[PDB]
Amino acid sequence: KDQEIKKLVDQNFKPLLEKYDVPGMAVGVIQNNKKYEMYYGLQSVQDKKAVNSNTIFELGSVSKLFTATAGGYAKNKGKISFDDTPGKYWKELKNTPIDQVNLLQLATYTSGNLALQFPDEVQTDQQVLTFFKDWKPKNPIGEYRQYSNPSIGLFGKVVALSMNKPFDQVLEKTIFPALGLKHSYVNVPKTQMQNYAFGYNQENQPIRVNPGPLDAPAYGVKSTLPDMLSFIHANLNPQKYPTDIQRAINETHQGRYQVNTMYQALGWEEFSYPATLQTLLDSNSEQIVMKPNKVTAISKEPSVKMYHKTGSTSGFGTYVVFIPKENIGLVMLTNKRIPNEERIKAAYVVLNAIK
Ligand SMILES: *[B@]([O])([C]N1[C]=C([C][N]S(=O)(=O)C2=[C][C]=C([C])[C]=[C]2)N=N1)OP([O])([O])=O
Repeated sequence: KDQEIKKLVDQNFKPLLEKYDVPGMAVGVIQNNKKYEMYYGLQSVQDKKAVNSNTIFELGSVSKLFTATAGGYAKNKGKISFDDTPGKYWKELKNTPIDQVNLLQLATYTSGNLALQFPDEVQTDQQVLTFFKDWKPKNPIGEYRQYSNPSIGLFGKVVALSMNKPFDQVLEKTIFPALGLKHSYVNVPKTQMQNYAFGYNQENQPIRVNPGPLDAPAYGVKSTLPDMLSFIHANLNPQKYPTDIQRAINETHQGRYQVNTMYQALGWEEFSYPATLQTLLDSNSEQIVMKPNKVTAISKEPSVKMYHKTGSTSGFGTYVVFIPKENIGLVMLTNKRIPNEERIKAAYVVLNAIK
């Protein structure tokens, strides 16, 4: 029956390459502790270099899952509390209005006045500090979700301060090794540059992500399909992992609040399983992703849960999804963006057909 996984992935993912003119794709499934890796197309059109198990892709927003894990790790080590405010760690923010927002509210986008992106003019360390010092509340703190790079970027910066190391080193020296990841990076080293895919924009031009303010915690991790399968494996089966990372992983699975059928965990989106296709698609609707939404307390605590997260950079699309009770998960990495709905639907069909 496992002979069907390749066929399902071919039926559901492979057509997206032609449909969206995507040069390269890697799709992985993990089921019952067995990994299946499917590679398509080219990591570099100009070089005619094939996608394979060494290919490094930009994860975009899926990077937020690592930030959340790093936060869970620091919390379980006693380095932070989710009730603390940023000013406890970034001294220059002490006694400023942003110092009334707690770390959980930053991590889960509920400061009430932070948009998807910083302003284009905000670039340097100094401009970032100033942005946060000048910050003033809008909506009541904790009450409205607006998905935000700055919000979780500040979260990540505070996590790093609490661990007395720059955020890149928190991931590369502490979190990635604890997860057993061998080719995951904030900064891809010279010795791996040959493995780094080009991304391709909507005009099919090769592109890679540009440096930006607090980029690393928001959208700055790069990884391979095998490493992302290992990450899903850790999420499905944390028992094998060191206690510290185990608690960190568990921390990311805890739903914090609800927006109808979408529960916001740390980094991860959470849903009741089984979830309808429309539930999973609407989690990435314009309304949820781009606009403020007033949240509620979790009322229905799902007995059986599933989690997902999309990610995009200019030249790359990512989707990761796992379902603990079914012991299954899927990762899709492309070096061109395709609509979220296609990613989510393809994964839905595959995981349902294997279930
Ligand atoms: B995260 O990666 C956060 N995220 C996504 C975006 C949209 N930028 S983009 O989709 O990469 C893009 C770049 C260039 C052009 C012309 C269009 C779109 N900004 N921050 O991803 P999600 O999936 O939204 O959670």
